[PDB]
Amino acid sequence: AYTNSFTRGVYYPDKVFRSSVLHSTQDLFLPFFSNVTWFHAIHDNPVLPFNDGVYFASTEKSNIIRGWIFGTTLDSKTQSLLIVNNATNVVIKVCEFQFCNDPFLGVNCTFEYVSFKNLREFVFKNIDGYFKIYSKHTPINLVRDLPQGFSALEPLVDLPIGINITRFQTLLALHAAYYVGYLQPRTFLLKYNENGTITDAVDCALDPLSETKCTLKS
Amino acid sequence: FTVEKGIYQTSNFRVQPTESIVRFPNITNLCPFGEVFNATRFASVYAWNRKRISNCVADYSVLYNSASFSTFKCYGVSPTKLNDLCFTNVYADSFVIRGDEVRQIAPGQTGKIADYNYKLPDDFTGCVIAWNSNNLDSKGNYNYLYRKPFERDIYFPLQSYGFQPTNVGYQPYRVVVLSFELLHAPATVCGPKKSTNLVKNKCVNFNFNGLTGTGVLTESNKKFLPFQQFGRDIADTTDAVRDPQTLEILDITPCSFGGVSVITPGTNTSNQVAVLYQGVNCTEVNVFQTRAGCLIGAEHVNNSYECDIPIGAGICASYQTSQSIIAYTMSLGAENSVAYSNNSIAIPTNFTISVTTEILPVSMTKTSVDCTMYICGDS
Amino acid sequence: SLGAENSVAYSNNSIAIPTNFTISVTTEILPVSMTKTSVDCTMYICGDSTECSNLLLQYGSFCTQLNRALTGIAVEQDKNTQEVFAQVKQIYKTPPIKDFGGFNFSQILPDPSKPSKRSFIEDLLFNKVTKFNGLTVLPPLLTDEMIAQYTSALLAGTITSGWTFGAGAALQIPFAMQMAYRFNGIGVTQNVLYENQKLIANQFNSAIGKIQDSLSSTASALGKLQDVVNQNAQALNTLVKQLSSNFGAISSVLNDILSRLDPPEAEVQIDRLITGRLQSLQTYVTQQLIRAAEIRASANLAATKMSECVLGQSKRVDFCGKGYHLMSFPQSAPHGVVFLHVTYVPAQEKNFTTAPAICHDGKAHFPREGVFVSNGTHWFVTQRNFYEPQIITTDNTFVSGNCDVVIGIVNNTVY
Amino acid sequence: SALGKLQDVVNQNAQALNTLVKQLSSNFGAISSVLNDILSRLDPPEAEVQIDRLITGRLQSLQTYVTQQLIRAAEIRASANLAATKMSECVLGQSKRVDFCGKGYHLMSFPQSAPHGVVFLHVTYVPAQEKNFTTAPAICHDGKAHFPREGVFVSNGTHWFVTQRNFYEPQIITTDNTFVSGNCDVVIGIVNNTVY
Amino acid sequence: SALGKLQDVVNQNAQALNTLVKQLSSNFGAISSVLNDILSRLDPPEAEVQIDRLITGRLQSLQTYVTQQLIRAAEIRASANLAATKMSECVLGQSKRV
Ligand SMILES: *[C@@H]1O[C@H](CO)[C@@H](O[C@@H]2O[C@H](CO)[C@@H](O[C@@H]3O[C@H](CO)[C@@H](O)[C@H](O)[C@@H]3O)[C@H](O)[C@H]2NC(C)=O)[C@H](O)[C@H]1NC(C)=O
Ligand SMILES: *[C@@H]1O[C@H](CO)[C@@H](O[C@@H]2O[C@H](CO)[C@@H](O)[C@H](O)[C@H]2NC(C)=O)[C@H](O)[C@H]1NC(C)=O
Ligand SMILES: *[C@@H]1O[C@H](CO)[C@@H](O[C@@H]2O[C@H](CO)[C@@H](O)[C@H](O)[C@H]2NC(C)=O)[C@H](O)[C@H]1NC(C)=O
Ligand SMILES: *[C@@H]1O[C@H](CO)[C@@H](O[C@@H]2O[C@H](CO)[C@@H](O)[C@H](O)[C@H]2NC(C)=O)[C@H](O)[C@H]1NC(C)=O
Ligand SMILES: *[C@@H]1O[C@H](CO)[C@@H](O[C@@H]2O[C@H](CO)[C@@H](O)[C@H](O)[C@H]2NC(C)=O)[C@H](O)[C@H]1NC(C)=O
Ligand SMILES: *[C@@H]1O[C@H](CO)[C@@H](O[C@@H]2O[C@H](CO)[C@@H](O)[C@H](O)[C@H]2NC(C)=O)[C@H](O)[C@H]1NC(C)=O
Ligand SMILES: *[C@@H]1O[C@H](CO)[C@@H](O[C@@H]2O[C@H](CO)[C@@H](O)[C@H](O)[C@H]2NC(C)=O)[C@H](O)[C@H]1NC(C)=O
Ligand SMILES: *[C@@H]1O[C@H](CO)[C@@H](O[C@@H]2O[C@H](CO)[C@@H](O)[C@H](O)[C@H]2NC(C)=O)[C@H](O)[C@H]1NC(C)=O
Ligand SMILES: *[C@@H]1O[C@H](CO)[C@@H](O)[C@H](O)[C@H]1NC(C)=O
Ligand SMILES: *[C@@H]1O[C@H](CO)[C@@H](O)[C@H](O)[C@H]1NC(C)=O
Ligand SMILES: *[C@@H]1O[C@H](CO)[C@@H](O)[C@H](O)[C@H]1NC(C)=O
Ligand SMILES: *[C@@H]1O[C@H](CO)[C@@H](O)[C@H](O)[C@H]1NC(C)=O
Ligand SMILES: *[C@@H]1O[C@H](CO)[C@@H](O)[C@H](O)[C@H]1NC(C)=O
Ligand SMILES: *[C@@H]1O[C@H](CO)[C@@H](O)[C@H](O)[C@H]1NC(C)=O
Ligand SMILES: *[C@@H]1O[C@H](CO)[C@@H](O)[C@H](O)[C@H]1NC(C)=O
Ligand SMILES: *[C@@H]1O[C@H](CO)[C@@H](O)[C@H](O)[C@H]1NC(C)=O
Ligand SMILES: *[C@@H]1O[C@H](CO)[C@@H](O)[C@H](O)[C@H]1NC(C)=O
Ligand SMILES: *[C@@H]1O[C@H](CO)[C@@H](O)[C@H](O)[C@H]1NC(C)=O
Ligand SMILES: *[C@@H]1O[C@H](CO)[C@@H](O)[C@H](O)[C@H]1NC(C)=O
Ligand SMILES: *[C@@H]1O[C@H](CO)[C@@H](O)[C@H](O)[C@H]1NC(C)=O
Ligand SMILES: *[C@@H]1O[C@H](CO)[C@@H](O)[C@H](O)[C@H]1NC(C)=O
Repeated sequence: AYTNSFTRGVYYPDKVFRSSVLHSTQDLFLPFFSNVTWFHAIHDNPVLPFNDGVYFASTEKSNIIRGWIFGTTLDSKTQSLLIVNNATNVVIKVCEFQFCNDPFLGVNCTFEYVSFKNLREFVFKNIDGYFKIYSKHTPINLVRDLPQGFSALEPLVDLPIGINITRFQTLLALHAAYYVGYLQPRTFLLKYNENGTITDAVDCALDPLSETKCTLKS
Repeated sequence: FTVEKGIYQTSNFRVQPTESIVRFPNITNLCPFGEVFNATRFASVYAWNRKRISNCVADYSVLYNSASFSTFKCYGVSPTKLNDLCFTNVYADSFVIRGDEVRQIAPGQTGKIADYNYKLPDDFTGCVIAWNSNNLDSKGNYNYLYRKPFERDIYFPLQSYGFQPTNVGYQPYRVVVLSFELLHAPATVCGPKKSTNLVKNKCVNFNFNGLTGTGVLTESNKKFLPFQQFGRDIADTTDAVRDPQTLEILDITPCSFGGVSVITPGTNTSNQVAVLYQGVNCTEVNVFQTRAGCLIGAEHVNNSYECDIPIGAGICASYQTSQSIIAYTMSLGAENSVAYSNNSIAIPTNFTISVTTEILPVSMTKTSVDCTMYICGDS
Repeated sequence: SLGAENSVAYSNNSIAIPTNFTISVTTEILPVSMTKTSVDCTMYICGDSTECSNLLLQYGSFCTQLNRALTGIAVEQDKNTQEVFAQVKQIYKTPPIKDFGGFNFSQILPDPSKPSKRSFIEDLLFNKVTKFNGLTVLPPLLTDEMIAQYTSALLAGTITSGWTFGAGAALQIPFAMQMAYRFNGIGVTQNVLYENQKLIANQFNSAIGKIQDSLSSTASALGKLQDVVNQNAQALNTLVKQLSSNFGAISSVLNDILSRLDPPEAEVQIDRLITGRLQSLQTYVTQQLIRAAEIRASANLAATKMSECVLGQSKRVDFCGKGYHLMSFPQSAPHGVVFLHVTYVPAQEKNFTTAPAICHDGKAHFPREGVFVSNGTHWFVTQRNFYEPQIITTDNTFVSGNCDVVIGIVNNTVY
Repeated sequence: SALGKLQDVVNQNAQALNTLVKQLSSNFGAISSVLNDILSRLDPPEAEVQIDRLITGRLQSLQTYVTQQLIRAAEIRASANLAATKMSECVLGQSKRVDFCGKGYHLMSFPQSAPHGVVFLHVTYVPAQEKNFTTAPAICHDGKAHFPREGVFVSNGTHWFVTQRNFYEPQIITTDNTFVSGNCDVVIGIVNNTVY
Repeated sequence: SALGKLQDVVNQNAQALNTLVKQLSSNFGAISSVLNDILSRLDPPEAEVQIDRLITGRLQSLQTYVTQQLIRAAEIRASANLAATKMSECVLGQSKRV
C-alpha cells in the first residue's frame, strides 16, 4: 500500500538556534506529498533497503513496534546495529547478532549503551560512518493515514557505528501500522518563528510555486 | 598641514575589551592516548582500528614535544594550537605500514596505499604521527599485510610484509592518525585550558569551547533547545551562546563602535576642534548628545542660525562668539506671514535689474592611461 | 491591446469645441534621496584582527577610496534634498482665516494637532512606505519635520501669492483672482472662472478627496520610493551575507582561522578571505555609485519640477500631469516628494462648422482670438478651449486683404 | 569660492590620478612592489608568482579607476547637457521656465567661458516696492460685468483703476481696458463703478 | 551615417558580448582555458587550483561586463527620458523652448 507524506518528516538540520528567519538548508528531507510505503501489523517486516537515507513514521496505540536493526546481511556475518526499546530502557548494540530467519520479539562487540493516538516520527542516516537519529512525538486522533499538519523533529543521539547499512528492519512485539519514507538531498525553506520553532517549510523542488518561494526567500 | 573648514571623518571608535573570559566543560577525565600510542599490538593497514575518544581532556603538548615520533604532521590545524581549541570527538587510527609509504598518508595523495587500503580525505583536519618500530616489530614478522576515504577492506590482492631488523626505507613504522571534526556541536574533548569566572554587561574576550570572540554578554530570553549550543546571526557570527558549565543562554552583543568625525573651522581661523562620535551614546566615550551621535567640544546654543557645518538630524556647528564652537538646530529661514485677504492685492511700484552668476562644469581633463605600461612597464 | 481604437471625425470644415471642463488633480511621485550608509574597511573585512589588518595594508588605498566614495554619496543625498526642498527663502504661513474662495486645502495644509506638523496626505504617504559589521547608517541633515516645514512654506506661499513669491517678494492676491490668472495662462478667459467658481472649487475639492481615498486604499502608489528602499536594504543584505562565504578558505570565520593555524598558513587563508571580501565591497560600492547617479537624476528632475510647476505655471506639455497645467502642490514623502498637479481638462465637446475667415464687403476678416463657428444657421466667434459664442464684430476680428486668397472663406456680416 | 563647481571636478580628477599612481607602490602580497627588483632577484618560476600577484593588484587598481572615471564622466556629461540646454534656451532666447535662468523674471543671459566650464550671467527682472491695494474680480456698470482685458482692478481707497500685473500703472477703467461678459449676479466679489 | 546614434548602440552591445565571449578563451594563468581538458588531465587536488584560476578570471570578466552594461543602461535611460520629454512637449504640443 502507498500513500502521501503530506507535510511531515521535517527536522532541525543542525543544532544552531535561529529565530524569525527563513533558512534554506540542503539536507536529507522527505519530499512533500511523497509516496511512502504502508505496512500492516494486523491479522510485516520485509527487506527494506536503506539507500542514502531513511525516514520512519510509526502510529502507535500499544507500543507493538519497539526496535530497529541495521546492516547488510543480518546473519552475524557482519557488524549490525541493533536498537531495542523495552519497558523504560533503550538498549543499543552494534555487534554480530545471529538473527532468526524471521526476527521478532515475543510478548566481537564494539559498542553498547543502555539508557492510533501517538506518532513517533524518526530519521535515520549514515554520514561518513556517523549514524544520526532525529525524533519527535505528537498526539493525534486518527488511524487511517498521516494527519495533515506541520511539526518539527529534534535530534537525540549520534552513534558513530561506521557500519555499512544497505538494509534495515523493524521489531514487532507479537502477543500497529508503520510507515517507511525516504530522504533525498533536497533544499528546504525553513521558517523559524520568534521562539526558534519551525512553523512552516517549503520544498524547493516540489512545484514551480515552491521554486519561486525559495528563490524569493519568502 | 592646513585643513579647511568642515567636518572630516578621520578614525573609528571601538570600545576595547577589559578582560578575557575562558569557559570550558569542567571534566577532569584524561584522554586515553597511552593505550593508543603505547599499545602492545597494532593492527594491519587493511584492518586499521578506529579508537573512539570523547568526554576527556586531551593534552597534545606531551605528544608534540615527545622525541620518540619520527614525524609529526598536522594538516588542518597547528600542533601548537591544539590545547587551546577543542573538538567534539577525536579519532585515532593506528596501523603499521611500509617505511617509504609515510608520504602516501597525506591529503591529496595517490598510490598503492592511498587508493586501496587507506585513503585520507582532501578535506582532512587532523595530525598524523609516525615512528619506526624496528626494535618492536621487526623479527621475520609476517603478521602485517595489505590489500572512499576512511574505508576498511576486510590471484589474491593480498600480500604480506616481512619485517626484519637488518632491513631504513623497508623498515616498519608505527603510525597513529588523529582525525578531528569542527562541526558546531557540543564539544566533549577539550585541551587542558583552565576555565575562568564569567562577567556580564562588559566588553570582554569570551572563549566558549574554542569559540573566540569579543562582545558584551548579557542575560537572554531566547529559548535554546537542549541540543542547541550556539545561536548565529545572518552574517554567520555567533549571536547567542549557551554556557558549557551552567546551562544558561547569554546574548552576545558586539562592543560599541562608530566613526569619529572632527568638526573644525579652518586652521587659518582657529585651532579649536569639536569631536563627533557617530551613532554612540554619551556614556561609552561640554558634552552634547545628538541623534547623529555624541558631540564633544561644541557648546549647545538655544538660538538657531543658518547651517554652517552639517552634523546631522538638523544639528549644525559653527565657530562664533571669546569665540568657540557652538552646536545648534539650524534655522530654515525667516518667518513671514503673507497679509492675505480676499480683496487685497500687492502690486510692485518699482523694480530692480539683477544679474546673477550660474556656473556649470562642461568637460574634464582628457587623461589616457597606457594599460600595459602601467601594469608591466618595460617588462 | 494597445488601447481603444478611435477614428477622429476629421473634415476640412468641422471643429470640436468643449462646452465644459473638469478640474483634475493627479499625483506624481519622485525619489529624491536614499539611505546614507557608511562602511568601515577594517571592521567589515578584517574585524578586530590585527593580523588581517596588517595583511590588508598590502593592498594600499582601495578601501579608503571606497570610504571616500561612500562619503561622497552620503553628502550628495543631503545636497539632493536641499536642492529639491529649500527652494523658498522664507517660511511662509497661511492666515488663520482660510478664505480661499471655496477652495479647501485642508487636507494638504499642516495639521497643528500632530506633534509633527504634517498634512493628512503627508501622514498617509509616511504610513505607506516602510548592521554590526562596520555598516552604519547616517541620519539625514534635514529632519522630516524640516522637510514638512519646507513643503508647508512652499504651499502657503503658492496659495497666498501665486508665482510672485517664486519670482521675488511674496505679493498677496485673492485665490479666485490667482486662479483667474491661471485660466488666462491656458487660453481661457477669466470670466469663465468668475462664472464657474463654485463648480470649479467643488471639482477641486472632489479631486483632493479622491486623492485621499486613493492614497488610503492603494498601497502600490508609492512603488517608486519603495523600490529604492528595497534596493538599498537588499544590497546591504547581500553585502552582509557575503561575509559567510569561504572564498576558498578553510573557514569563513576569521577568529576560527586565527585560533587554528600557525601564522604562515593563517596568512594564506586570511588572504583568500581578504580578496573575497574586498571584491564584495568594491561591487557594493560600484552599485551604490550607479544607484546614487540615478537618484541624483531623479532629484534634479524633482527640483526642476518644483521650480517650474509649484513656483510657477508651466506651458510644457505633460510636464505637470495630463491636461493644461494650472498649479501644483508639493507633499513630502519618505526619501521623496509627491506633486499634486492641478490641470484643466476639457469635458464636453460639440461639433461645429468652422471657417478660416469671413467675407463682409470684399474684405477678409480673421478672428483676433478664437475661431469662427456656426450652429447651422448663424456664425459666431468663440475662444479655442471653451464654447462661448459671440457676435462677429469689428472688435472681435481684424481685416487683411480681400476674399480671393483665403481657401475656405465664407460669406457673413460683421456687425 | 565661486568657482567651486569647477575646482571640485579638477580636484577629483587629480586625486583619482594620484591614487592610481600611489597604487603602484603596493606589494599586493609580493616580495616587493618593484617589478625590476622582482625580476633581477628571482628565477622565472618564482618571478612568475610574484609578478602575477602584482599584475592582479594593478589590474584591479586600473579597473577601479576606470569605473570611477566612467561614472564621473557620465555626471560631467549630464552637466554639459544642462549647460547646452541653458545656452540654447536662455542665451539664444528668452525663457519662460521658472528659475531655469536665475531668480526672477528672465530677460536675457550672457555666456562667459571658464576653464572646463561655462558661466552664465542671468539678467532678470525683480519687482522691488509693492503697495497694498483693494481689488475686485469685476466691476458693475449698467447691470453688466466688466473684466480687465489685461491686468487687474485696484482701488487707492476711493477711486478704481486698472493696472498691469507687475507694475503699478493706474489707468481710468474704460470700455477699451475691459470686456463685458454676463451680468452682475454671478461673479463673487463684484463691485460698482463707472466704466468710461 | 544619419543613424549613427543607433548604430553606435548596436555596435557597442555587440562588441561587449563579443568581448565577454572571447574572455572564455583566456588561460588567466591556468595550464589551459578548457575546463574539460583540465579535468581530464589532473587529479582533483590540482584541478581545483586550475579551476579556481579560471573561475576568478571568468567571474572578473562577468563583473566587468555587468558594470559596463549598467553604465550604458544609465546613459540609454537618460536618452530615453529625453526622447519621452521631446515626444510629450514637441509632438503633443508646440514648444517655446529654443
Ligand atoms: C526705483 O528704484 C530706483 C533704484 O533701484 C530708484 O532710483 C534711485 O533714486 C534715488 C532717489 O532719487 C537715488 O538716490 C540719489 O542718488 C544720487 C546719486 O547722484 C544722490 O546724489 C542723491 O542724493 C540721492 O541719494 C538713487 O541714486 C537712484 N538709483 C539709481 C540706480 O538710479 C528710483 O527712484 C525708484 N523709483 C520709484 C518711483 O520709487
Ligand atoms: C475641508 O475638508 C474637510 C474634510 O474633507 C472638512 O472637514 C469635514 O467637515 C465635515 C462637516 O463639518 C465633518 O463632518 C467631517 O468630519 C470633517 N472632516 C475632517 C477630516 O475634518 C472641512 O469642513 C472642509 N473645509 C471647509 C471650509 O468646509
Ligand atoms: C459641467 O460639468 C459639471 C460636472 O463636472 C456639471 O455639474 C454637475 O451638474 C449636474 C446636473 O446639474 C449635477 O447633478 C452635479 O452635481 C454637478 N456636479 C458638480 C461637481 O457640480 C455641470 O452642470 C456641467 N455644465 C454644463 C453646462 O453642462
Ligand atoms: C443659432 O444661434 C442663433 C443665435 O442664438 C439662433 O437664433 C436665435 O434663435 C432664438 C430661438 O431659437 C430666437 O429667439 C432669436 O431671436 C434668434 N436670434 C436671431 C439673431 O435670429 C439660431 O436659432 C440658432 N440655430 C440653430 C440651428 O440652433
Ligand atoms: C460670397 O458673396 C459674394 C458677393 O456677395 C459672391 O460673389 C459673387 O460670385 C458670383 C459667382 O458665383 C458672381 O456671379 C457675382 O457677380 C459675385 N458677386 C460679387 C458682388 O462679386 C461669392 O460667390 C459668395 N461666395 C459664396 C461661396 O457663395
Ligand atoms: C485716488 O486717485 C484719484 C485719481 O488720481 C484721486 O482723485 C484726484 O485727486 C486729485 C488731488 O486730490 C484731484 O486734483 C483730482 O481732481 C482727483 N480726481 C478725481 C477724478 O476725483 C484721489 O484723491 C486718490 N485718493 C487717494 C486716497 O489717494
Ligand atoms: C471677504 O471676506 C469677508 C469676511 O472676512 C466678507 O465679508 C462678509 O460679507 C458678507 C456678504 O458677502 C456679509 O454677510 C458678512 O457680514 C461679511 N462679514 C464681515 C466680517 O465683514 C466679504 O464679503 C468677502 N469678500 C469677497 C469678495 O469674498
Ligand atoms: C451696486 O448697485 C446695485 C444697484 O444698481 C445694488 O443693488 C441694490 O442693492 C440695494 C441694497 O441691497 C437693494 O435695496 C436694491 O434693490 C438693489 N438693486 C438692484 C437692482 O439689485 C448693489 O447692492 C450695488 N453693489 C454694492 C456692492 O453696493
Ligand atoms: C505515487 O503512487 C501513485 C499510485 O499509488 C502513482 O500514480 C504516482 O505516480 C506515484 N508518484 C510518485 C512520485 O511516485
Ligand atoms: C530489555 O532487553 C534487554 C536486552 O538487551 C534485557 O537485558 C532487559 O532485561 C530487558 N528489560 C529491561 C527492563 O531492560
Ligand atoms: C572476530 O573478528 C576476528 C577478526 O580476525 C575473526 O577472526 C573472528 O572470527 C571474529 N569472531 C566472530 C565471533 O565473529
Ligand atoms: C555494503 O554492502 C553491500 C551489500 O553487500 C555492498 O554491495 C556494498 O559494496 C557495501 N559497501 C558500501 C555500500 O560502501
Ligand atoms: C513562544 O513562547 C511563549 C511562551 O513560552 C508563548 O507565549 C508564545 O506564544 C511562543 N511563540 C511562538 C511563535 O511559538
Ligand atoms: C561544571 O561545573 C558545574 C558546577 O560548578 C556543574 O554543574 C557542571 O555540570 C560542570 N560541567 C561539566 C561539563 O563538568
Ligand atoms: C609512551 O611511553 C613513553 C615511555 O616509554 C613515553 O615517553 C610516552 O609519553 C608514552 N606515550 C603515551 C601516549 O603515553
Ligand atoms: C590665510 O593664511 C594666510 C597665510 O598663509 C594669510 O595671509 C591670510 O590672511 C589668511 N586668510 C584668512 C581669511 O585668515
Ligand atoms: C543613552 O542611555 C540613557 C540611559 O543610560 C538613555 O536614557 C538614553 O536614551 C540613551 N541615548 C542614546 C542616544 O542612546
Ligand atoms: C534654552 O532655554 C531654556 C529655557 O528657555 C533652558 O532651560 C535651556 O537650558 C536652554 N538651553 C541651552 C542649550 O541654553
Ligand atoms: C461629430 O460628428 C461625428 C460624425 O461621425 C461623430 O462621430 C462625433 O461623435 C460627433 N461629435 C460630437 C461631439 O458629437
Ligand atoms: C471641403 O471638402 C469638401 C468635400 O468633402 C469639398 O466639397 C469642399 O470644396 C472642401 N472645401 C475646402 C475649403 O477644402
Ligand atoms: C499690507 O498690509 C499688511 C497688514 O498686516 C502689512 O503687514 C503689509 O506690510 C502691507 N503691505 C505693504 C506693501 O505695505
